[PDB]
Amino acid sequence: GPDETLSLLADPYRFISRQCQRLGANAFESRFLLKKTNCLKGAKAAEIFYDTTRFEREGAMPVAIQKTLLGQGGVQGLDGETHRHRKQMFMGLMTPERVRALAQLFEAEWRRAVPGWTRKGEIVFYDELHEPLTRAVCAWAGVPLPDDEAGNRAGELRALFDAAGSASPRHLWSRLARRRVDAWAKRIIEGIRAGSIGSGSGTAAYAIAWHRDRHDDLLSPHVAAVELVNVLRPTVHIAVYITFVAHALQTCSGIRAALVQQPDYAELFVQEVRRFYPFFPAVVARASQDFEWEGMAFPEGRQVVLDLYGSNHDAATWADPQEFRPERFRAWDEDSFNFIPQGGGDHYLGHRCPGEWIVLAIMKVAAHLLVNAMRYDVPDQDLSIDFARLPALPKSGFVMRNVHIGG
Ligand code: HEM
Repeated sequence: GPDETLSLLADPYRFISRQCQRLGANAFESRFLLKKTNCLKGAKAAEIFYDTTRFEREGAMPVAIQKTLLGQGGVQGLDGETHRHRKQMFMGLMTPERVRALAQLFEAEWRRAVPGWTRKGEIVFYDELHEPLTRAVCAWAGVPLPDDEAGNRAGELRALFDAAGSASPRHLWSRLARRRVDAWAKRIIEGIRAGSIGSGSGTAAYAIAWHRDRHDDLLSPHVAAVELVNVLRPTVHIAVYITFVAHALQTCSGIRAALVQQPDYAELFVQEVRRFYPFFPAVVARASQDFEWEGMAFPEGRQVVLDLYGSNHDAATWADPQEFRPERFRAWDEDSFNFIPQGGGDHYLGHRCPGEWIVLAIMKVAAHLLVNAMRYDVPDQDLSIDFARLPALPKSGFVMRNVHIGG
């Protein structure tokens, strides 16, 4: 077959599921770069993809994503016991108390930023979320962050994902941001180890600075920096989900009211935002041994991508995936493979996102504030999602006017 790289990049989120619908199947062979690639979709495909006797991550991730979004030497590129030991370091951060502490810090930062928004008149809501998220997570993770630096660091953390998926001086800026963010996190780690930074023992930076690997060795400072940024970066990009919360409240009738009255509704709602809206298109692995599945050949070494967006919109699983309907999660069986916006499978024994609790907690705070505390006008604007952009967003970035909170 031909190389479909251009077609994918023109439709990164929907390419796979459209070809699956066209072929009446959940898998197809294709090609991106020099690489034959099996593309998969749906709960069944997700279950094999997360079987680690048949898939590994080492070497799988395109280097372009390494030197921007992910960094080099972090948990995403690990397999086996080496992975699980490193993954444990992330999971230990995520106690209900710690998750709640970050949500509280984030609410404080949101509230502290509003006067700035009021004084502005008009704001692009999306642009405005990165700094409070940055301030919150840094303080939570034991990372010192002077007031006059916060905005710059927010910009750098943002550029790791919002500039990592573009052409022009945009990809250049993303690689530089990665270099700056890496060097910065590395000085944080070194300062903790030398005793000149007094991060608390319950904080991420502390846990990462002091982590011992399966040989009782500290992480090398660069690897520690990369793992710290694996906490800071994705937290700041909860800005994407928070923007979709405001979008849903604006475009889907009944949601605002349901959210005001019905006390149990916030949970269903945040879940449905994660299910409905695009975030990460897909995840990549490599076949670790020969096997066949559903008539498809998976030879050892075959690059394999699992469509997250398509799996979340699978009609087999959700009778009407095209609808925004929080209520659907009343019937959900908490299956770990049929609902995968932040990965599937087991958190400890695979690469499933450790940040889910944080994401949920912060999304709940957003919904609360947008609905119960913060009032704003929404002018005529293009709110349609740009599906040709990574990350996909409302084209306007969600514009707000006359924003206030103290009335
Ligand atoms: C903001 C929305 C977020 C989305 C859409 C998201 C999505 C994901 C996805 C799809 C994966 C990979 C699953 C796989 O490879 O099978 C992942 C991995 C990971 N995420 Fe999340 N994430 C989000 C926020 C977070 C947050 C808040 C953290 C906080 C620490 C986080 C930390 C990680 C880490 C460390 C990994 C690698 C885990 C491993 O390889 O075992 N991300 N993210």
